[PDB]
Amino acid sequence: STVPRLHRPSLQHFREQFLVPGRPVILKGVADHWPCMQKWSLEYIQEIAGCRTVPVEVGSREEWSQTLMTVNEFISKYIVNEPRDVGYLAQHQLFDQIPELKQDISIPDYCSLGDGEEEEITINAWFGPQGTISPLHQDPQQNFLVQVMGRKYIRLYSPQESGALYPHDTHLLHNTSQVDVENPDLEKFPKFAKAPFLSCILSPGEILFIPVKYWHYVRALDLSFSVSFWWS
Ligand SMILES: COc1ccc(CNc2cnc(C(=O)O)cc2C(=O)O)cc1
Ligand SMILES: [Mn+2]
Repeated sequence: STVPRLHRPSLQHFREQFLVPGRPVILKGVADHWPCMQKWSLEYIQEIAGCRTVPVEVGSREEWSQTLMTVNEFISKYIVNEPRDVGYLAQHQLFDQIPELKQDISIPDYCSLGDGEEEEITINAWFGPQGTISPLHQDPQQNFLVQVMGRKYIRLYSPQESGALYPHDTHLLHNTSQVDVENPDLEKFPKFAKAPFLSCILSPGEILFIPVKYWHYVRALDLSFSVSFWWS
């Protein structure tokens, strides 16, 4: 079934029906008027950030590596010029690096329902072409994933389903599923087929609440820019 969409729910409604129980929801009417929604084109990003160095993941989390290049180089090589490989400006605190871009976003008011300090909220950029794919994984904090450019297909599995997701057994990867969500090996991972899940296509202006430790899988359907807020 699908992730519910709610227009600007009250803090109490979000707290009681989603945050405390740990249920995903898409928040509408919250980020849809942030300046990033109209301002962030490739041209604007090049103007404000083009000369800055960013980490770039090449390949798939299959070979995989991490390199460094300017935002201009990343756009030229992995977005516009028939890219030879998938490259992803992933999980980077771009707004600490470039404060002028921080003016174009806000911290969702709902974060103030957490027990942590606003100063400790981690804001990550996720800027990449169509076709970037995460592994199915879980994170140790709450998350508001804000979609700015393009759309993402997202699949969500409750932590109650962890047994059917076959986490890696190394300590380093125990938060990551061994399963390819969209083409699972059911001969090796048979419990995966009957694990229930939620899914959605997250579109610009929408915020997906990913509860702490909820398993999530993310595939970009277009040229995409998302901003995640990791909070507690
Ligand atoms: C090289 O390819 C990848 C591909 C995907 C990834 C990780 N994917 C995500 C994880 N987490 C969040 C989140 O907000 O917690 C968002 C995304 C996302 O892609 O939007 C890393 C490298
Ligand atoms: Mn994540």
